[PDB]
Amino acid sequence: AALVVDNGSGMCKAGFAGDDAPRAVFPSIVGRPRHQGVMVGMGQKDSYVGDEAQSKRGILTLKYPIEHGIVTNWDDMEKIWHHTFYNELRVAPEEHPVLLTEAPLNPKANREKMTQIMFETFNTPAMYVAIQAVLSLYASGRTTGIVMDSGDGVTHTVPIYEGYALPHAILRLDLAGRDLTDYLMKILTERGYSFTTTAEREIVRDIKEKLCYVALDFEQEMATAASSSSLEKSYELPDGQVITIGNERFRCPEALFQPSFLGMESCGIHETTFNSIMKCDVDIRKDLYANTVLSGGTTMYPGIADRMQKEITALAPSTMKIKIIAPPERKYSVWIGGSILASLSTFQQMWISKQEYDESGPSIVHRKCF
Amino acid sequence: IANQPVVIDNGSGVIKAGFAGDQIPKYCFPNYVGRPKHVRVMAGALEGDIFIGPKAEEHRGLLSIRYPMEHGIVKDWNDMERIWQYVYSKEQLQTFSEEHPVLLTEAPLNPRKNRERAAEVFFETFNVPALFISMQAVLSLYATGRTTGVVLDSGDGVTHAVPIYEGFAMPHSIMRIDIAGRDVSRFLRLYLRKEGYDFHSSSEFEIVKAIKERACYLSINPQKDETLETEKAQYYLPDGSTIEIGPSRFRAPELLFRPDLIGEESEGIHEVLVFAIQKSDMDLRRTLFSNIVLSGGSTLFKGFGDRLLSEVKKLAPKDVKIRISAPQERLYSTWIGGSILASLDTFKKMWVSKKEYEEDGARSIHRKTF
Amino acid sequence: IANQPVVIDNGSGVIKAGFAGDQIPKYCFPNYVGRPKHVRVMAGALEGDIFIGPKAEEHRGLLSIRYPMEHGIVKDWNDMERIWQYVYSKEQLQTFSEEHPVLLTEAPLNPRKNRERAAEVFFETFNVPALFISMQAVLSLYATGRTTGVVLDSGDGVTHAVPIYEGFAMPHSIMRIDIAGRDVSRFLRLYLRKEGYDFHSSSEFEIVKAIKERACYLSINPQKDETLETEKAQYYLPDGSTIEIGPSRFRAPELLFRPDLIGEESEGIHEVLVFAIQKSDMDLRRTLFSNIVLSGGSTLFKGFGDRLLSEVKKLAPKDVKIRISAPQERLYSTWIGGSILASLDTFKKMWVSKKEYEEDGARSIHRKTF
Amino acid sequence: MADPKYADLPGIARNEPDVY
Ligand SMILES: Nc1ncnc2c1ncn2[C@@H]1O[C@H](COP(=O)(O)OP(=O)(O)OP(=O)(O)O)[C@@H](O)[C@H]1O
Ligand SMILES: Nc1ncnc2c1ncn2[C@@H]1O[C@H](COP(=O)(O)OP(=O)(O)O)[C@@H](O)[C@H]1O
Ligand SMILES: Nc1ncnc2c1ncn2[C@@H]1O[C@H](COP(=O)(O)OP(=O)(O)O)[C@@H](O)[C@H]1O
Repeated sequence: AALVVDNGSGMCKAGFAGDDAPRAVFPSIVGRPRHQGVMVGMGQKDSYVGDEAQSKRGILTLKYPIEHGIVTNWDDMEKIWHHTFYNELRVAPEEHPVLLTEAPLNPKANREKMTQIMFETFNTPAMYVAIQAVLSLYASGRTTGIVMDSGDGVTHTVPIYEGYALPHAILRLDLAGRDLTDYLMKILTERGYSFTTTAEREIVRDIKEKLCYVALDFEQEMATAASSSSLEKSYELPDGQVITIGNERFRCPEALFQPSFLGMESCGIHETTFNSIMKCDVDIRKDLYANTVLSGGTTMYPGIADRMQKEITALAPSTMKIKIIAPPERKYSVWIGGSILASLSTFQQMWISKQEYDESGPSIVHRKCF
Repeated sequence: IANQPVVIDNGSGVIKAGFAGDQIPKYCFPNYVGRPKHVRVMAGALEGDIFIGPKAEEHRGLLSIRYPMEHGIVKDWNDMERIWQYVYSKEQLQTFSEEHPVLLTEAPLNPRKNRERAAEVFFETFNVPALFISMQAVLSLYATGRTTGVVLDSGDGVTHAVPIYEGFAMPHSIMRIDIAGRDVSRFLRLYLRKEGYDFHSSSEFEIVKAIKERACYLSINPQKDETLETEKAQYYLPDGSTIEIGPSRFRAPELLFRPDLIGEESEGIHEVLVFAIQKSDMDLRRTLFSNIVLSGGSTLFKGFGDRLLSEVKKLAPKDVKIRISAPQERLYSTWIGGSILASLDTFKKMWVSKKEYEEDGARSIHRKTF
Repeated sequence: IANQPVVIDNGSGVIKAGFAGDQIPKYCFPNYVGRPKHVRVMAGALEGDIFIGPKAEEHRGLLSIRYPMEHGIVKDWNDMERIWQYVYSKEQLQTFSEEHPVLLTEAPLNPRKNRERAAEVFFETFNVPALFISMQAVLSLYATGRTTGVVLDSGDGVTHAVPIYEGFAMPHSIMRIDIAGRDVSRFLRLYLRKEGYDFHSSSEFEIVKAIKERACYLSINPQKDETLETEKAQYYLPDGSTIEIGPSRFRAPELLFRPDLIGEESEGIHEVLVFAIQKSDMDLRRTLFSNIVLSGGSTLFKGFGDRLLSEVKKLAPKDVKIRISAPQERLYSTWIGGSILASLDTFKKMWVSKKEYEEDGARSIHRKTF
Repeated sequence: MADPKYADLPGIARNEPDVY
């Protein structure tokens, strides 16, 4: 009946309500070609979208519409929604209701503009905007627990206890997968593997997904890298060329735990989660320590849950029992939560309608959200 | 309609409940209504929006707690109606208000308007067959089995001393103060902020009570303890962060003896006990000195009775046998005597029936109590 | 050794210094320690690597600013020692610490450990002959010339109302809340991210303070301003890029009156002013209402004094003469009174001498301040 | 007996010694 559409900054995920996993999965990209006066043969698309842009990557200027969970170009975001509904899902938006997701502490105008596009342009019967962390917690099954959500757009934390979100203890963070990908691309240039153009941005992203892992101890990993060359793995590109890097596997995702490398002057993901828990009430800290949930693609590095356990225990008192909930399906946890929320019978009375939107306007969504 | 009557022992700190002819109250829980601070975004949360008893004790951090009674005087009448409804409801008693007669309790010399409005609640909103209101001192002596006795009690709200002699309560010898356990806990909180560790929220306030219950003692000589340097004992929170209490643990209960510390010139516990014996007649004084009974929670401090003896030795006439008695069950002494009073056959004569209340009104309730 | 004594008006936001008997403090600079983010490659650069005062204000963007003092409680003691050393150095005062006595200032109901550590710094690291710690309320009344009146103050750290009647400060009626200018500036930043124009860096944080100082106002009726739609007035940043502020300008300083917005159940300024008057004895209340003195920078919002009076009219008893007075120099109120107090001949009796500290220790400082 | 709060070793009472 209802459609769930997790508009992620990287991978735009979408499908149906009451499902195990999403059908439509693709990178939210809109590649426009090299505009030269020379002609093109047997016709082509003026602006590609999704997997088509990824396939024909070499030529196209890959521009993401969402930057840090914030929609910059709205015409680009409108084309991706259109690509999700008609091409991938093969179903009109007028029949099915549409669950959407944004990160917490976003601009207030973005929900209003997102909702305006759904009702005016797409003619949706009913829509809703949920917090990503709230859905990630709902996919995991627990009512209680903090959610250290981390995608390519935005890392953020939302502490919740017994089905009561703590909006003032929320802490949004500028560090994310895209900033890690840019950092890996820079340190690759330092060892003679220069990647400037946006076509190579996806190759270094794919290198980041495969090889990189979180260090248990950074100074120890740096010492072993200088001594031995067993850690130095090789990755072959789409092209037959193959490259080898030693230091850059553990050093790339260390930027999460040490933002000083990127030049952000912010708290690391390990202590940002701690600072979120300390901002909550003193009586409900034990359960937040016990249920330290992870979600998103930036939590898919091997050994990240072990590093979070080391750092949070180091920050917190010795008496506390720290525990990180790190499921196998944490990459697609936000969408799974939306599918379970859409499947419930209580959610049928929580939708916005066309008549309610015509009466109120875009400002009705802020009341419905939280 | 003479079913097994209910014994509701009221009080600002704790509210004891149960049936007549029992050894100990089965239903003891703290007297406050808890309502959630935060927003409930996620479904499957703690329903009701009003938390009383063990749910409120379990989920403190969510709830903005507020005490309905201050100094044995209910300020918020809607909150006490909800608590008395919760007492009767299926979560505690599992019985109707229509079946059983009610035994209510109040501190002496309280506002008569509050006693009238209490009766109005039990007769109109609840449909009670018969109500009876009684004193704390008379009930404490019922539990011990005595008739002669000065009852120095110290609850959360009120401290007072009613001198009874062979079943003759002297109303004009009653000495009362509005300085008690809550003010000592509030005074301890103020000291802890001066030490360093700040507590401000209402859920966060009950941690200070738990510190006061556990780690506090009364020094026999306070000037000697001042001149000496303390050891600074530790305490663990529900969070796990350690707190060095210091001299605030011994200086906190000095509010009971020196009420000039809070900045409110009253008599004090020891002076109230002496003044109650002095205001009574000449021949009754020596019997009243021999029978001094203790009750309430703020008599449970370490070295309380030892210091209360020494203060009586300082004030009272020389070469007189002082005996400050104090049963094992001091906290439930008032409830036990009510259960004993309810079980006796004379109880039927003392109460105010619903028919008598409908005919006369408040005047009949004022006549039957005294 | 009785030289012209130094006044050091301590504060979280701003620190003000000079000598006794002066009309206005000559040396007003912000209380923080800027340290450079970027690496210094080229020679002939800014030397020292620890920036305090006008150099730090001039070169914001280079320096990672961090405040040592939060809520009148120094966390980073090494930074405050460097600030006090910078005050005494040739860049500001051009004097030795050994010659002059010191008048330090602190907020009421602070941690006593900070007061001892403050004294240790002045007596041992600096070699001060005599030190004296005083309250902000008592000094503000010295500046005006009065003895009676409540002193409502609101700087960057603390908001506290001290009722003083004819040279008698009542310590048990001193109300305090940690909801001052810094929390308002932090709440304004969070609102500007909701508007769209996000700020994250520490040098970039002081732009929000400049926005808070310039373009903000406290409305009389907040519900009426919520129903009406704002005009979205502009403000130009130090760069040049314009910012449409919107409803974030007026709802930001509402935090001072409504502390539930940030997520911390406290009194608020208007409740603290009433509560301080109500905690005092009956006969002094009407004189305390007639004499209300404002102070600090967070009382300088547009329509603040008008809102304070409306809130006092709502809470306080009817038909009572309310009068909220203030000095012309509200920021320099506490320093001028200290300079007056220092120049008095009695000041010699009040202070803690170096010899007295070496003999007794912390006890003599706790005996002389209060 | 059953219930949360009790005091162990205070004694029932504190009494002054009886002289002749
Ligand atoms: N196996 C992996 N290891 C490390 N990083 C990964 C891995 N897979 C994906 N990523 C990173 O995470 C991103 C995947 O996005 P994700 O599935 O978290 O949803 P999203 O588009 O970030 O939306 P949201 O912000 O709602 O999570 C990629 O852009 C990539 O940089
Ligand atoms: N062991 C203890 N030591 C010190 N104080 C206690 C102890 N137990 C309870 N109290 C205090 O006494 C209060 C409970 O006393 P109680 O007689 O039940 O008051 P009331 O009957 O007026 O509700 C609590 O609020 C608590 O602060
Ligand atoms: N005109 C103004 N309007 C609003 N806020 C101001 C204004 N001027 C200063 N402030 C705020 O108040 C603070 C100054 O108050 P002050 O009492 O000097 O603080 P401190 O606690 O450091 O002594 C500044 O840090 C600033 O944030």
